[PDB]
Amino acid sequence: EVMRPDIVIPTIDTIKHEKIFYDLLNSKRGIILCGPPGSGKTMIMNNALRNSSLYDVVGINFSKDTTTEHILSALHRHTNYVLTLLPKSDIKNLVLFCDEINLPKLDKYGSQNVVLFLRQLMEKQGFWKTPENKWVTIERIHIVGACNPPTDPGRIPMSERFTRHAAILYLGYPSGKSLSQIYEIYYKAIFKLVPEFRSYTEPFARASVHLYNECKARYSTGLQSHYLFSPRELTRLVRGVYTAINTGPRQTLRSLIRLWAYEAWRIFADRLVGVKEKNSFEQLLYETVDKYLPNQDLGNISSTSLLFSGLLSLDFKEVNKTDLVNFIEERFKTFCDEELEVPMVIHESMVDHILRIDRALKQVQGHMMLIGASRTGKTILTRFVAWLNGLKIVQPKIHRHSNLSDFDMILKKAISDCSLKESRTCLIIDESNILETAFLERMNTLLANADIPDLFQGEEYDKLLNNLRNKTRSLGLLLDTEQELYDWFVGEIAKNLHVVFTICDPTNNKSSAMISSPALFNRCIINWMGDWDTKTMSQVANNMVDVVPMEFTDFIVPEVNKELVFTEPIQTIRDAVVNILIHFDRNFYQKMKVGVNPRSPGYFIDGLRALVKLVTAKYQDLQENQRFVNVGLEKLNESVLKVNEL
Amino acid sequence: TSQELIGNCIISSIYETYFGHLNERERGDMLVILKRLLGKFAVKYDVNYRFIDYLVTLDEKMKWLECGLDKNDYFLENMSIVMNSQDAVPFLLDPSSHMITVISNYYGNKTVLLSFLEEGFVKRLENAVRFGSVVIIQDGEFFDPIISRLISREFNHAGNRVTVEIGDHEVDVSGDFKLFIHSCDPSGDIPIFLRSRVRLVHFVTNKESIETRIFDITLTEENAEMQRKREDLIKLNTEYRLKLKNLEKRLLEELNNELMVTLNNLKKEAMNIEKKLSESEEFFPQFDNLVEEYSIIGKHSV
Amino acid sequence: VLKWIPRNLPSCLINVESSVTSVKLHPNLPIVFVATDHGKLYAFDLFNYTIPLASLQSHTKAITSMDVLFTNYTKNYLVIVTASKDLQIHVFKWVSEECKFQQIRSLLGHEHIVSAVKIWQKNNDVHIASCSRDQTVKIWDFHNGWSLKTFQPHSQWVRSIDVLGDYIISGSHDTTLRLTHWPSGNGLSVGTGHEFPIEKVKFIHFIEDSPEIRFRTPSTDRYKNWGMQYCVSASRDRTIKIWEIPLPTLPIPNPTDSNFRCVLTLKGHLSWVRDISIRGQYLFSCADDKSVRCWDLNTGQCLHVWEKLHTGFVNCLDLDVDFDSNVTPRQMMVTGGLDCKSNVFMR
Ligand SMILES: Nc1ncnc2c1ncn2[C@@H]1O[C@H](COP(=O)(O)OP(=O)(O)O)[C@@H](O)[C@H]1O
Ligand SMILES: Nc1ncnc2c1ncn2[C@@H]1O[C@H](COP(=O)(O)OP(=O)(O)O)[C@@H](O)[C@H]1O
Ligand SMILES: [Mg+2]
Repeated sequence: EVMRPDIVIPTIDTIKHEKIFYDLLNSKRGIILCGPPGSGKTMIMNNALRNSSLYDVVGINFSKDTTTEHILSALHRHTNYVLTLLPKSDIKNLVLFCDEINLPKLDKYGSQNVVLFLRQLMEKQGFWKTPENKWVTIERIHIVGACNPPTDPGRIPMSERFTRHAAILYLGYPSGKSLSQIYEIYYKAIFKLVPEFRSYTEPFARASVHLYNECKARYSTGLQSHYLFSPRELTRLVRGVYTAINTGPRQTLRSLIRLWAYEAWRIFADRLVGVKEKNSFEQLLYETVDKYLPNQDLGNISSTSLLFSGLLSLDFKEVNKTDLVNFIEERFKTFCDEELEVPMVIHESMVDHILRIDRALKQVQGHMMLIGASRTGKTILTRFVAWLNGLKIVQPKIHRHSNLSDFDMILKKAISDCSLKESRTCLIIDESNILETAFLERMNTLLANADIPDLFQGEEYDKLLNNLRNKTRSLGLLLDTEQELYDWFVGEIAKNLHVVFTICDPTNNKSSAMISSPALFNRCIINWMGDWDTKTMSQVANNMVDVVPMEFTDFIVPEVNKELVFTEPIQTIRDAVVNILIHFDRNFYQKMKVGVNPRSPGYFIDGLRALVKLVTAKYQDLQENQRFVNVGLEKLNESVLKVNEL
Repeated sequence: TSQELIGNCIISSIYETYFGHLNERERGDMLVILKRLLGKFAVKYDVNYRFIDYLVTLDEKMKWLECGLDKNDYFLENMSIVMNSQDAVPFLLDPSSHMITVISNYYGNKTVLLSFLEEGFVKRLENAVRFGSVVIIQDGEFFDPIISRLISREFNHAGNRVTVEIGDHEVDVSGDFKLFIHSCDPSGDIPIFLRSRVRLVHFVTNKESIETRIFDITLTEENAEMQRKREDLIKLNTEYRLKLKNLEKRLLEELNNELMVTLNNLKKEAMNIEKKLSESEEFFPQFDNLVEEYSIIGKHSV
Repeated sequence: VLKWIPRNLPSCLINVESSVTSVKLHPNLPIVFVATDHGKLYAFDLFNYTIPLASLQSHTKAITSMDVLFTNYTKNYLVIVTASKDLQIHVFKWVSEECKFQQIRSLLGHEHIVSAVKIWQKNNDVHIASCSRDQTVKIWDFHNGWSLKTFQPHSQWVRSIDVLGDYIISGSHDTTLRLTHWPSGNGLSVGTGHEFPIEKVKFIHFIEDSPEIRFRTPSTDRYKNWGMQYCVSASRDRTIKIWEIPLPTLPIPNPTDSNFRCVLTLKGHLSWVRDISIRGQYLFSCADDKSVRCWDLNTGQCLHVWEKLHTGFVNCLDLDVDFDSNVTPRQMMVTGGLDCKSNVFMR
């Protein structure tokens, strides 16, 4: 029951908020909940209205492009016209939950239709109908809303004329004790699967809460704009631990500690951009495990030393590095044989990125958002991973002579293939495929909810529902109501659709709005590959220059500083060549004033390939000249010996 | 000569890849720091290295200069980088839009000029890649992602033939097909997808290039005799090297299967090579003296 | 006599220069025929395996499949059909006296690489089957050397076929099995149930006499008259499934009875299963988990597992033909791995 998003552990803060929320509704007063993005406004909101014997739920989410027509249509499925507007129920009142009311944007004259409509129905107790000029009196229908603070970009500050009629509640973050209790309950539910470790539920929860607190304190927003932490990270940690325990083998204490460390690595430290920050997180994991789980026989807790994968076996267990590398090599050879062919080099970082992408793509509603330098292996790596799991890859062919119609048609085809044909789809979205803000709005609608409602309307809506009913009757499921068909359809879409976002230049404003968008940030899984470190560069260069003859001359090993050589210590000319190429790449990127921008390693790979080809050609020419002069000198020596003999 | 092959290959490959989009001062600074890095890690390079002399021959230089290329060494290096980028599609940045003529003269009638602001652009591009004609695409600032599998070379081998996916259909390729992309506005926004996967070069004229062109012009008109003498010695040395190679091949053929006449010709040729090298050894530092003499004109001009 | 089980260790080991793609057994003499990934066809003696009896390179690219047959004319010899990625199909002949390969003819016509080949004889007429990446299954004649009929049953490329009389089944990359009547050229039924592309499909053949068999016995005189009851498939989803072949209107397909239905599904492979082969009442299979498994038809559970049989993948497996009384079922089994090991199991 840990995958159900409506499961709420009742703590004292939740009960207090439910009580004051009920008291505020019963006073006939609007409610605005404002707080940090992981505070739990929607969760407490839906938990309070779900177990209510007096109020119903009208779940609507506001966007940048929102009109009063959406609100009126959402009322029409729960309200009846008798002039007076009344809910369909006779006893239960109606509550409109409007999530993210800050998202609607002002016009060119600094006002929004939706907030004024809410103010009109919330102060004058009704509204004026447009097509026949009638006043619709509302007598028992309530109204609430939730929003993030307007300090962060994307949240439009809203007029006091509307907020003066609604009581504002600030939902802060839960304290340390509350989080410890909640995830103690969560880990008890998880460890019910493993009965021999029931006594370790409390220290694991305390370790996770301390990890979240330290990660929020250290990696603040001042370093990077996407360093935003929340209890949703802890919930994703619990869900990942469950997903790994459920399909895994029998687990010991060391295996469970390493598994929790792997999940913490893949959730808290996927988005870390610096090597020093990743070292700080590794030290943090060491300190947390030492303080809260004092167990010996624990290996390295580095990212490369924690390789959990279910590809090599029938269960999610910790695989060896060499066997995994061999399996990835053979699978990639088969993939290049059966699909597009590129000359990739298998290094440790690529194996780790394959593992985390495969972990994310195996989750229900598992979307991805990959950030890094160009030519770091994101699109081809996602294609290979989707080929391993059998996901059908759909790539939008968006060019400059395109508009929202072509993108909408591509998305419609993807949705139809996902539902009507029951084929798992891995839609890979690049930042170059998004030109205007409307594409980002469509992607936000697809990610935040499980469907874009504005895509289907009228005759298209009718034929889509007819096809949906035909598909439901084809599988022998007794569904007749429109709500059952619609929520089964959005469940199928949320089950069999994976969207992978590829971002190459996060410094750019378009990619900045792509990352900072609330629907993409709170749903997708960030994976900051960034630029290549010197170890990966050394591995790639050593795997790329070992196929060419380079050791022909004597090479004197010099004396150098320890930190001026990044490759393993120099013994042959290949190590010196690799170190020279890495050093010049670093110097060139440093002296071109690139700043804190990611460094595309395309220059390095192109230089390696050009060096290999040039060394091959030059050594062939030199060997040809050597053979020619040797043959000539031997012939001349034979001739002079014959002359001296006779 | 053999002990200094790896360092020269490293320098030439780095010069081909990294230095496409740098002006002359930054090219010299990066080259001297690369030479310092080679000297630090105990790899021996050529002390008198020159990129044009090492990589391309005199025949290619004469072919480029006859086709319409400028006499500048920066433009010669850029053209050599463009013609040696067999894997990455070269990206030419011409403020004057002149190199289209040079490439057309190099490839003759096989060249086809397209643009990114056309309507039948994609269909004639598919026809050209099916036939195998050299394609030059202008207005590179408005790159259209239809050729994203031609830029990244994401081909699939359909057995005995190679195929690329353009649009919603599979089109064949040819072994002699070459793609060129042309740009005219240096301030245009090149997409990162193309920019990371092309051999971007700069045929621009900068203030350091003003200094070099000022020196070139004052050497051409102030003392033309030294310039034509150096050109004559270079051409004579190349022709004499070819003649010595031909005489060596003839002597090897004679030894394998007259001999005195061939030996006398080889000895006379070798003495002529020695005399020519001795004459040219005492003439090169005069050019360096003239460079040291014509620095104030460059400084005043810039 | 059909209850032979190989021991836990190989009887002998064979060294090859490159990866082994397909292995077949000579049905009269103890000689193996081991293909390579460099197009080379080898031949080793089971008592003298230090040096090959022959080594012929006739394919530019890697050999994809192999199937041998001993000719029965109402002179008798061996016909070895090797298929490869060099766009060609080559038909050989084994010279028993001189231990040499003498090519009879080469068969062309496919637009892409080929995957599997089969050869069978109905009544004094030898035919060679093949499947290719061009989504078309075309068969040839051994004497004429010209194509007879072709058909495209699948949207994507087929991967494995098998033959019996005038019926051809074909697994493919769109995870759908199809059984096509070759003279009619129309698919009788379509398969569904595997989540990954199919690897090897072959017909399940009946037996003459046994105490009890659940998978090779026709349950009715209608099945006996039809001559086909069940078929077995292996695919990249680590599963082996048994399909019941629906019988259409009698050949014209039945809209209400034109779909395969899975009967018994065997699981336990840690990676992709590559090749299968049925012998007696045992379903031998090899996979990519460096192992060879010995399934059982009756109980539906594995009896013997050979863990770590190879360093790399286990590409191909082959045993002797048991269903035909003309070809004796001798007690040798040879496996073929990716790690250049053609292990042979005898006695
Ligand atoms: N008291 C609590 N009990 C259980 N889970 C909680 C509690 N407080 C916060 N959470 C976790 O925090 C997350 C808040 O999610 P959500 O309500 O969507 O935040 P918001 O609505 O502010 O975006 C939930 O996923 C939940 O797992
Ligand atoms: N080991 C490697 N890791 C990453 N990229 C590599 C490796 N080896 C080669 N490449 C280069 O990466 C390119 C593919 O990058 P791609 O994934 O398309 O870039 P992006 O991640 O921006 O989509 C290939 O053209 C290849 O030259
Ligand atoms: Mg929220």
